[PDB]
Amino acid sequence: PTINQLVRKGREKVRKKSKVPALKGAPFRRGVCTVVRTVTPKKPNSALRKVAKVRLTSGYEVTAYIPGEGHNLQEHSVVLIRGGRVKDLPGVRYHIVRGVYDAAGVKDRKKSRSKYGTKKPKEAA
Amino acid sequence: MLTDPIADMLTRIRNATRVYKESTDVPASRFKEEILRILAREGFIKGYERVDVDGKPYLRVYLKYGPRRQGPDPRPEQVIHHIRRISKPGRRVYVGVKEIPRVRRGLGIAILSTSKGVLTDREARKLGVGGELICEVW
RNA sequence: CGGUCCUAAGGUAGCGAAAUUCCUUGUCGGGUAAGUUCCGACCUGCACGAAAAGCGUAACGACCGGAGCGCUGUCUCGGCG
RNA sequence: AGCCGCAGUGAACAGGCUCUGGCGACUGUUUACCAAAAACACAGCUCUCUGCGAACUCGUAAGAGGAGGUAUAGGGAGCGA
RNA sequence: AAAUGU
RNA sequence: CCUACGGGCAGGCGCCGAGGGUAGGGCCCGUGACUGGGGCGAAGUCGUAACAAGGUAGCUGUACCGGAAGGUGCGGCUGGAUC
RNA sequence: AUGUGGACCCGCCCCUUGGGGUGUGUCCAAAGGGCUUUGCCCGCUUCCGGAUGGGCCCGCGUCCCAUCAGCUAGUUGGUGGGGUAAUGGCCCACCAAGGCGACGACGGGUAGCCGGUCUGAGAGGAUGGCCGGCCACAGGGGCACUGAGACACGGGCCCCACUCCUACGGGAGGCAGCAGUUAGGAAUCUUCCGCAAUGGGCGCAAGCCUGACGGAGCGACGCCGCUUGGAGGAAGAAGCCCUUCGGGGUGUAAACUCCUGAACCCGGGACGAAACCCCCGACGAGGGGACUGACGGUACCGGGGUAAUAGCGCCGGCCAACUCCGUGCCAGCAGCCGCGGUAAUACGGAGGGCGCGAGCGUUACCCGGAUUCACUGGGCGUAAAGGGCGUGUAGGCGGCCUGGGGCGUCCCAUGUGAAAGACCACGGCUCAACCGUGGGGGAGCGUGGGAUACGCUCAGGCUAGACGGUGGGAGAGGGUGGUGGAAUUCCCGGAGUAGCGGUGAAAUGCGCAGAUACCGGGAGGAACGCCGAUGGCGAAGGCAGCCACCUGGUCCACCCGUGACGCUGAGGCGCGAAAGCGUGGGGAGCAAACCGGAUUAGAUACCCGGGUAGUCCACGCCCUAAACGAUGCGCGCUAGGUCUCUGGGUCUCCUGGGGGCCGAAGCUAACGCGUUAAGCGCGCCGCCUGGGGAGUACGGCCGCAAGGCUGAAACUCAAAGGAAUUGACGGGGGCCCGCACAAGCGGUGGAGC
Ligand SMILES: [Mg+2]
Ligand SMILES: [Mg+2]
Ligand SMILES: [Mg+2]
Ligand SMILES: [Mg+2]
Ligand SMILES: [Mg+2]
Ligand SMILES: [Mg+2]
Ligand SMILES: [Mg+2]
Ligand SMILES: [Mg+2]
Ligand SMILES: [Mg+2]
Ligand SMILES: [Mg+2]
Ligand SMILES: [Mg+2]
Ligand SMILES: [Mg+2]
Ligand SMILES: [Mg+2]
Ligand SMILES: [Mg+2]
Ligand SMILES: [Mg+2]
Ligand SMILES: [Mg+2]
Ligand SMILES: [Mg+2]
Ligand SMILES: [Mg+2]
Ligand SMILES: [Mg+2]
Ligand SMILES: [Mg+2]
Ligand SMILES: [Mg+2]
Ligand SMILES: [Mg+2]
Ligand SMILES: [Mg+2]
Ligand SMILES: [Mg+2]
Ligand SMILES: [Mg+2]
Ligand SMILES: [Mg+2]
Ligand SMILES: [Mg+2]
Ligand SMILES: [Mg+2]
Ligand SMILES: [Mg+2]
Ligand SMILES: [Mg+2]
Ligand SMILES: [Mg+2]
Ligand SMILES: [Mg+2]
Ligand SMILES: [Mg+2]
Ligand SMILES: [Mg+2]
Ligand SMILES: [Mg+2]
Ligand SMILES: [Mg+2]
Ligand SMILES: [Mg+2]
Ligand SMILES: [Mg+2]
Ligand SMILES: [Mg+2]
Ligand SMILES: [Mg+2]
Ligand SMILES: [Mg+2]
Ligand SMILES: [Mg+2]
Ligand SMILES: [Mg+2]
Ligand SMILES: [Mg+2]
Ligand SMILES: [Mg+2]
Ligand SMILES: [Mg+2]
Ligand SMILES: [Mg+2]
Ligand SMILES: [Mg+2]
Ligand SMILES: [Mg+2]
Ligand SMILES: [Mg+2]
Ligand SMILES: [Mg+2]
Ligand SMILES: [Mg+2]
Ligand SMILES: [Mg+2]
Ligand SMILES: [Mg+2]
Ligand SMILES: [Mg+2]
Ligand SMILES: [Mg+2]
Ligand SMILES: [Mg+2]
Ligand SMILES: [Mg+2]
Ligand SMILES: [Mg+2]
Ligand SMILES: [Mg+2]
Ligand SMILES: [Mg+2]
Ligand SMILES: [Mg+2]
Ligand SMILES: [Mg+2]
Ligand SMILES: [Mg+2]
Ligand SMILES: [Mg+2]
Ligand SMILES: [Mg+2]
Ligand SMILES: [Mg+2]
Ligand SMILES: [Mg+2]
Ligand SMILES: [Mg+2]
Ligand SMILES: [Mg+2]
Ligand SMILES: [Mg+2]
Ligand SMILES: [Mg+2]
Ligand SMILES: [Mg+2]
Ligand SMILES: [Mg+2]
Ligand SMILES: [Mg+2]
Ligand SMILES: [Mg+2]
Ligand SMILES: [Mg+2]
Ligand SMILES: [Mg+2]
Ligand SMILES: [Mg+2]
Ligand SMILES: [Mg+2]
Ligand SMILES: [Mg+2]
Ligand SMILES: [Mg+2]
Ligand SMILES: [Mg+2]
Ligand SMILES: [Mg+2]
Ligand SMILES: [Mg+2]
Ligand SMILES: [Mg+2]
Ligand SMILES: [Mg+2]
Ligand SMILES: [Mg+2]
Ligand SMILES: [Mg+2]
Ligand SMILES: [Mg+2]
Ligand SMILES: [Mg+2]
Ligand SMILES: [Mg+2]
Ligand SMILES: [Mg+2]
Ligand SMILES: [Mg+2]
Ligand SMILES: [Mg+2]
Ligand SMILES: [Mg+2]
Ligand SMILES: [Mg+2]
Ligand SMILES: [Mg+2]
Ligand SMILES: [Mg+2]
Ligand SMILES: [Mg+2]
Ligand SMILES: [Mg+2]
Ligand SMILES: [Mg+2]
Ligand SMILES: [Mg+2]
Ligand SMILES: [Mg+2]
Ligand SMILES: [Mg+2]
Ligand SMILES: [Mg+2]
Ligand SMILES: [Mg+2]
Ligand SMILES: [Mg+2]
Ligand SMILES: [Mg+2]
Ligand SMILES: [Mg+2]
Ligand SMILES: [Mg+2]
Ligand SMILES: [Mg+2]
Ligand SMILES: [Mg+2]
Ligand SMILES: [Mg+2]
Ligand SMILES: [Mg+2]
Ligand SMILES: [Mg+2]
Ligand SMILES: [Mg+2]
Ligand SMILES: [Mg+2]
Ligand SMILES: [Mg+2]
Ligand SMILES: [Mg+2]
Ligand SMILES: [Mg+2]
Ligand SMILES: [Mg+2]
Ligand SMILES: [Mg+2]
Ligand SMILES: [Mg+2]
Ligand SMILES: [Mg+2]
Ligand SMILES: [Mg+2]
Ligand SMILES: [Mg+2]
Ligand SMILES: [Mg+2]
Ligand SMILES: [Mg+2]
Ligand SMILES: [Mg+2]
Ligand SMILES: [Mg+2]
Ligand SMILES: [Mg+2]
Ligand SMILES: [Mg+2]
Ligand SMILES: [Mg+2]
Ligand SMILES: [Mg+2]
Ligand SMILES: [Mg+2]
Ligand SMILES: [Mg+2]
Ligand SMILES: [Mg+2]
Ligand SMILES: [Mg+2]
Ligand SMILES: [Mg+2]
Ligand SMILES: [Mg+2]
Ligand SMILES: [Mg+2]
Ligand SMILES: [Mg+2]
Ligand SMILES: [Mg+2]
Ligand SMILES: [Mg+2]
Ligand SMILES: [Mg+2]
Ligand SMILES: [Mg+2]
Ligand SMILES: [Mg+2]
Ligand SMILES: [Mg+2]
Ligand SMILES: [Mg+2]
Ligand SMILES: [Mg+2]
Ligand SMILES: [Mg+2]
Ligand SMILES: [Mg+2]
Ligand SMILES: [Mg+2]
Ligand SMILES: [Mg+2]
Ligand SMILES: [Mg+2]
Ligand SMILES: [Mg+2]
Ligand SMILES: [Mg+2]
Ligand SMILES: [Mg+2]
Ligand SMILES: [Mg+2]
Ligand SMILES: [Mg+2]
Ligand SMILES: [Mg+2]
Ligand SMILES: [Mg+2]
Ligand SMILES: [Mg+2]
Ligand SMILES: [Mg+2]
Ligand SMILES: [Mg+2]
Ligand SMILES: [Mg+2]
Ligand SMILES: [Mg+2]
Ligand SMILES: [Mg+2]
Ligand SMILES: [Mg+2]
Ligand SMILES: [Mg+2]
Ligand SMILES: [Mg+2]
Ligand SMILES: [Mg+2]
Ligand SMILES: [Mg+2]
Ligand SMILES: [Mg+2]
Ligand SMILES: [Mg+2]
Ligand SMILES: [Mg+2]
Ligand SMILES: [Mg+2]
Ligand SMILES: [Mg+2]
Ligand SMILES: [Mg+2]
Ligand SMILES: [Mg+2]
Ligand SMILES: [Mg+2]
Ligand SMILES: [Mg+2]
Ligand SMILES: [Mg+2]
Ligand SMILES: [Mg+2]
Ligand SMILES: [Mg+2]
Ligand SMILES: [Mg+2]
Ligand SMILES: [Mg+2]
Ligand SMILES: [Mg+2]
Ligand SMILES: [Mg+2]
Repeated sequence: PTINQLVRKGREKVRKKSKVPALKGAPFRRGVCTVVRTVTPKKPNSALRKVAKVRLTSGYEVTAYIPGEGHNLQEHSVVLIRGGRVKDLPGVRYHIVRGVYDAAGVKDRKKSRSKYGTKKPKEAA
Repeated sequence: MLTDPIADMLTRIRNATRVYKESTDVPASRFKEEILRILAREGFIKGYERVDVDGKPYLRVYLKYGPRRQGPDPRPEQVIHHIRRISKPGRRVYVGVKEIPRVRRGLGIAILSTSKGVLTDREARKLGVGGELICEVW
């Protein structure tokens, strides 16, 4: 533009929209499972991904993803929401942390146990 | 009309140079003058001569360049590789004596209007002044 | 979307359980502690629909309908003068 | 600035208010004597007739209304700002 | 005159 | 009542006064039968509008119409092929 | 009562906004307690100072939405009062009708502000938590009292909400103090010790109080420091992985041999503490003498002394680290690009490897990278972006000369810029983290003094910008009123038949009621052939037969007048093709919608026959567009060649103003632009910031309506895009071949095998 204009308006300051609004500047947020089911992802691939619909604190009810191999989640199961979409499944924008509240870790998982809420197994005897 | 005459001068030169000519005529002022001068004193130009054209005064400014190079495009290097208005009517640039350019590491030269007149970066520093930075040249 | 039969041509828009809806107190929503009425929706319009006009409309009405406030011998329930 | 009473438009003559539907735009008209209305009328829109001794109406006729007007006029019809 | 193809 | 009494205190009156009550507006959020499109999503149905002159050159503002893309009228644009 | 002394009215005095001095008049002071008592000490009352802490006021700075554009009755000023430590509309009267706002009032949303802090090359951006400074609140509100000081957290009155006690006879409480409980939450601790020290209150002083503070406690929450060992130790066991079965790997790793030795046991044991007080001297100066350590028997010191926890992430690309197996678009991974379909370095386990290590990951958020809001430091012909075109208000910007002013700007000096932090140097805890000492500097802001180049400003002066005069030029520039001819259509007459129309071919349609084709006449509407152009005019939309009137812009020549009067332009205002709207005309041709005939699977299309609004006129609305050169306006600068329209010239040629082409240099992502810029530059305006959602929704304004203007968000995609390249394709083209058709002879398809 010109300099005169710059005094008249200035430059606008972008702003940044969140992608985890269900959390409110929180690292996590506890919730309760409403539905627990399987869904079909973007054509790109194909499978039957496990996601829960979670009613949390703030009246909110969002679809959260259940990662790993199998779980222990019927309906009324307390949960803990993480943050991070799935990309395959549209609409889901949140993960569930394992081994916290009514959702437990992945059984007989030996590698990336930091996630998957899996405690270290005994190796000797 | 010409919102800026000083820019028009510089720009007239820059236009003239890029076609490698002898002289460059430009409307006269006592302030355009002591601005040129340096360009001879620092030997960016041959120099000028106050002349008149069609009853009206101008300043034929004589252009220096360099050696007829060889290879394709034998056109010589310029003396004036770069020159641009800084302070403008759209935005006037003033600086304290501290806040003062190191144009192309000494190789370049700023030009400024001060309480003692058309100094340079080097001069204005030593006289201890600073003022309205007109332009930079190299 | 298609087939087939028929017609002079087969109801467009917009409205629609309506001063029109038989089934009917249609179903849903609002109102109420409770609403066959009323208001708002759906459309399966028995049997709306464009000058015997269609759909709206501010203002107007001793017209007809539903709700509330206020106030009452209308009433609980009658008594006296 | 004060005075009195429960009360000062101290008696008498003087609207109860709101929200929201249907119908009719509206003031008006009507079944004298059971219906005042959502019926009639209404400005306004359309169709149609009518060249002037107009069409149309009354009358056997004369005559007259139309109109002492002449298509921006007049008659008939439906719808009804 | 001449449509289409996970 | 106290005298320090032309005084003072109690005490009575008044203006303001938290807030309460009645009434009418304004903004904002949540919510509502139903309804409007919109986005994404599986190898569903109908057609062929556009990209090759796309088999009617296309796009376009407006108008009317049609199950749907679209079609047609008026004017405009070339971001239109073609002896 | 005393009056140094102070206050108040009037005076003069100086000074100057109620400061100082004085004149008179009138009002004001009190306190005693203890003694190494006859002397001192702790207090009392008035005044002026000092110092410290403040109150009020002022200039400048301080967030988002204009989809909040108008706000205001103590409102603004005055006068006089009330009030305060004192100004003031702070309150109250009265008078006036002012006060504020595109430099963003008023309204709405969020927020305690700063020193700092985080990031950043910087400029910035982000942030205000511990520490420090200030403001504000003490359950929600109101109020005053006492007081030097408060409208007061642990003081008081009242109202409300809430909770508790009670023989219920009624009353009580305010953790945002220290701990602690509950609830909420992803989540944040001990109901510890001590006044030993520092600080604070009271007292002459002992001494007292101090959940300030000094310590301890809990939490890898962070930073820092340290351990789970060291030397040796094989051609290198076993086990586990691969294996081309030869071998390779883990791997000096282990074992094993020496050595030290965290922890733990014993002893000792602090600094932090020197004053208050006490002795002499006068309790002063002075020496001197004395008590006290919560942390704690702690750190540290000595000796003795034990080989003593390792985990987490990753190993497709970015990105460092590869192999078997299982799985088979399943189970699953994912920050993006993407991996999985029976041979997966991308899933799951394993071996091995890379990377950190009492840590490793993850999520959320801030800055960087992002030059992606671009001041430093960007763009708008086709990628997102030039306002449809004018006129113009505020505003921004401004040519040549000489003065005065010195506003901006520049220099010097000075004050201020707190401490803490950060940075530099050295010390202190065995280092570091922490901590101390000292130095290093502004930025800004006040004040003083200077400089005049520039901008500004006041004054004066010119003429190159701009405006004007005179003479003229071209032109479909605009408005009004007339007028002409060709043609279509219809009506009348004549003549004249058997078909005309129409198409790819037809049909619908018209025609023996005399059509088409031909002549003559009449009425009406609309548009103007050749000229005519790749041309001209207009700011744009746009403007075309001809005549007249009214009228705008513009170009040339002469170089006369005015004297910078300029350029741009948020808002405002005006114009603005077509369609469309209202009220009246008008209606030939054409033609949405509508009907019909054909085509077709269907054909609400294309082609054909009909056909109403509309198209045309007046007046008034609507205000859109591929309103395009997809290129805003004005000025200056930077090669030429050619074609043309229109001026002037000593009419070759030169020069002026337009309309195109190719092109120097230069620009561009390329295509291309190029004195008619997209080159080099200055001024000003409009606009852009991934695609979709969407020019939609809500709000506002405008409109009769249709709609126009302004114009988002959630959500969703990992691209959407520009130009160019090579291919393929085309119911695109040119050239050419093939039993590829055609030309010609035999068959297959039927029958039986
Ligand atoms: Mg796949
Ligand atoms: Mg697939
Ligand atoms: Mg993994
Ligand atoms: Mg028929
Ligand atoms: Mg019917
Ligand atoms: Mg119909
Ligand atoms: Mg219908
Ligand atoms: Mg409806
Ligand atoms: Mg009902
Ligand atoms: Mg009915
Ligand atoms: Mg019901
Ligand atoms: Mg109910
Ligand atoms: Mg109910
Ligand atoms: Mg009834
Ligand atoms: Mg109803
Ligand atoms: Mg009816
Ligand atoms: Mg009927
Ligand atoms: Mg009818
Ligand atoms: Mg009716
Ligand atoms: Mg109705
Ligand atoms: Mg009535
Ligand atoms: Mg009674
Ligand atoms: Mg009685
Ligand atoms: Mg009274
Ligand atoms: Mg009365
Ligand atoms: Mg009475
Ligand atoms: Mg009355
Ligand atoms: Mg109705
Ligand atoms: Mg009526
Ligand atoms: Mg009506
Ligand atoms: Mg009436
Ligand atoms: Mg009657
Ligand atoms: Mg009767
Ligand atoms: Mg009656
Ligand atoms: Mg009546
Ligand atoms: Mg008669
Ligand atoms: Mg008769
Ligand atoms: Mg007669
Ligand atoms: Mg008569
Ligand atoms: Mg008569
Ligand atoms: Mg009539
Ligand atoms: Mg009627
Ligand atoms: Mg199909
Ligand atoms: Mg009040
Ligand atoms: Mg009140
Ligand atoms: Mg309200
Ligand atoms: Mg919905
Ligand atoms: Mg589909
Ligand atoms: Mg098409
Ligand atoms: Mg097609
Ligand atoms: Mg076709
Ligand atoms: Mg086509
Ligand atoms: Mg095309
Ligand atoms: Mg169209
Ligand atoms: Mg329809
Ligand atoms: Mg249909
Ligand atoms: Mg389209
Ligand atoms: Mg067209
Ligand atoms: Mg155009
Ligand atoms: Mg006395
Ligand atoms: Mg005095
Ligand atoms: Mg006293
Ligand atoms: Mg005593
Ligand atoms: Mg103080
Ligand atoms: Mg007053
Ligand atoms: Mg006063
Ligand atoms: Mg006063
Ligand atoms: Mg006070
Ligand atoms: Mg603003
Ligand atoms: Mg607020
Ligand atoms: Mg706050
Ligand atoms: Mg800051
Ligand atoms: Mg830093
Ligand atoms: Mg740094
Ligand atoms: Mg900064
Ligand atoms: Mg800040
Ligand atoms: Mg914070
Ligand atoms: Mg804090
Ligand atoms: Mg602080
Ligand atoms: Mg509390
Ligand atoms: Mg207190
Ligand atoms: Mg208080
Ligand atoms: Mg306070
Ligand atoms: Mg307390
Ligand atoms: Mg507490
Ligand atoms: Mg909890
Ligand atoms: Mg606690
Ligand atoms: Mg603590
Ligand atoms: Mg102490
Ligand atoms: Mg002390
Ligand atoms: Mg003391
Ligand atoms: Mg004592
Ligand atoms: Mg105590
Ligand atoms: Mg204590
Ligand atoms: Mg402490
Ligand atoms: Mg620790
Ligand atoms: Mg942890
Ligand atoms: Mg080996
Ligand atoms: Mg081995
Ligand atoms: Mg070893
Ligand atoms: Mg040993
Ligand atoms: Mg000891
Ligand atoms: Mg002591
Ligand atoms: Mg001493
Ligand atoms: Mg001593
Ligand atoms: Mg010990
Ligand atoms: Mg030892
Ligand atoms: Mg060991
Ligand atoms: Mg060892
Ligand atoms: Mg890693
Ligand atoms: Mg890395
Ligand atoms: Mg690698
Ligand atoms: Mg193998
Ligand atoms: Mg397998
Ligand atoms: Mg495999
Ligand atoms: Mg494979
Ligand atoms: Mg990976
Ligand atoms: Mg793996
Ligand atoms: Mg391993
Ligand atoms: Mg490994
Ligand atoms: Mg910039
Ligand atoms: Mg850019
Ligand atoms: Mg530009
Ligand atoms: Mg485009
Ligand atoms: Mg574009
Ligand atoms: Mg333009
Ligand atoms: Mg404009
Ligand atoms: Mg416009
Ligand atoms: Mg101006
Ligand atoms: Mg100026
Ligand atoms: Mg100037
Ligand atoms: Mg300073
Ligand atoms: Mg001077
Ligand atoms: Mg001056
Ligand atoms: Mg002047
Ligand atoms: Mg003239
Ligand atoms: Mg002229
Ligand atoms: Mg002309
Ligand atoms: Mg003319
Ligand atoms: Mg004309
Ligand atoms: Mg004839
Ligand atoms: Mg004849
Ligand atoms: Mg026939
Ligand atoms: Mg015939
Ligand atoms: Mg015949
Ligand atoms: Mg003829
Ligand atoms: Mg032109
Ligand atoms: Mg044009
Ligand atoms: Mg003229
Ligand atoms: Mg002259
Ligand atoms: Mg003169
Ligand atoms: Mg202008
Ligand atoms: Mg504005
Ligand atoms: Mg107008
Ligand atoms: Mg228009
Ligand atoms: Mg038009
Ligand atoms: Mg219409
Ligand atoms: Mg019209
Ligand atoms: Mg009409
Ligand atoms: Mg036709
Ligand atoms: Mg058809
Ligand atoms: Mg047909
Ligand atoms: Mg069929
Ligand atoms: Mg047709
Ligand atoms: Mg545009
Ligand atoms: Mg241009
Ligand atoms: Mg402009
Ligand atoms: Mg000309
Ligand atoms: Mg000539
Ligand atoms: Mg030219
Ligand atoms: Mg070119
Ligand atoms: Mg070249
Ligand atoms: Mg040229
Ligand atoms: Mg976007
Ligand atoms: Mg977007
Ligand atoms: Mg968008
Ligand atoms: Mg819109
Ligand atoms: Mg639009
Ligand atoms: Mg909005
Ligand atoms: Mg709206
Ligand atoms: Mg626009
Ligand atoms: Mg392309
Ligand atoms: Mg080809
Ligand atoms: Mg081809
Ligand atoms: Mg060919
Ligand atoms: Mg053959
Ligand atoms: Mg044959
Ligand atoms: Mg044969
Ligand atoms: Mg066979
Ligand atoms: Mg056979």
